[PDB]
Amino acid sequence: ACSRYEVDCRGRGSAC
Amino acid sequence: IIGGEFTTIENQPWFAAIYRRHRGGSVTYVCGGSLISPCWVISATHCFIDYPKKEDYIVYLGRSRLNSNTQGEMKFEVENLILHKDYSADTLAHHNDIALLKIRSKEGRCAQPSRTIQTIALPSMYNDPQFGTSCEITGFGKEQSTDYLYPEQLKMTVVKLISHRECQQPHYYGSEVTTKMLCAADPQWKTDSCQGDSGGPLVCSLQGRMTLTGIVSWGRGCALKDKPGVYTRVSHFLPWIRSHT
Ligand SMILES: *Cc1cc(C*)cc(C*)c1
Repeated sequence: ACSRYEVDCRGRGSAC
Repeated sequence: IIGGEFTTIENQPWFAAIYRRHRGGSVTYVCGGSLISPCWVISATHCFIDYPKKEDYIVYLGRSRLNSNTQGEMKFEVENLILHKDYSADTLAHHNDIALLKIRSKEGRCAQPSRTIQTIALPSMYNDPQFGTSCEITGFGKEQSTDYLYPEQLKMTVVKLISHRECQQPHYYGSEVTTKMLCAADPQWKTDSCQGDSGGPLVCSLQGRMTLTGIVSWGRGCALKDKPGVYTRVSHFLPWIRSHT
């Protein structure tokens, strides 16, 4: 879940 | 979107821009979606699986900019947030990556079509275009894999459907892709969807009509050789969509 204001955190990318 | 061109919402009027409230920290973009009826936006479960509370989310329609208001935009609350009970992510693949948002304005109305807002048709059961067919994808995703900032203006590009046979070459994705997915990419590997584009439309002409054939879902990197974008295959989810809608 992190803490984040991260855009599309499970998109092609991207840590998750 | 890697490559392609800056566009405006009039050219992709079914595009929905989904944001989350903070918390926080005010408001940040989450993912794209598509308007499939006046009250319903379809997107990808992975966009929401970490924070599944409908109260966190805002949906804009008719909006062409990421962090600035566009004339003709309309703002919505999320009355229902519906995630796929069978969502799973392995290493890179997301299966059942499909989500429904019931929208409602504070007033409390659904969407009105206008020059910036139109619904997009769904395909008929199991109807997909032929491989090699040119489709469009659109979104506020990264313009390069390595960027840390997102484009402020909406982008679209054109990619081509790839046969399952071909996408499930090991040389491509192998077993990671299922009959519940479609692959689409640039013949020269220079344009693609990227982070931030998830949940957005893969739109094709299919027997008369502009159709929502896929939802942007996953891929290895963005715009890499033999690594197409993978989309959730809408035509294989009609019953899911009918029951929950
Ligand atoms: C840091 C982070 C954030 C999200 C939304 C998801 C994962 C897996 C990691």
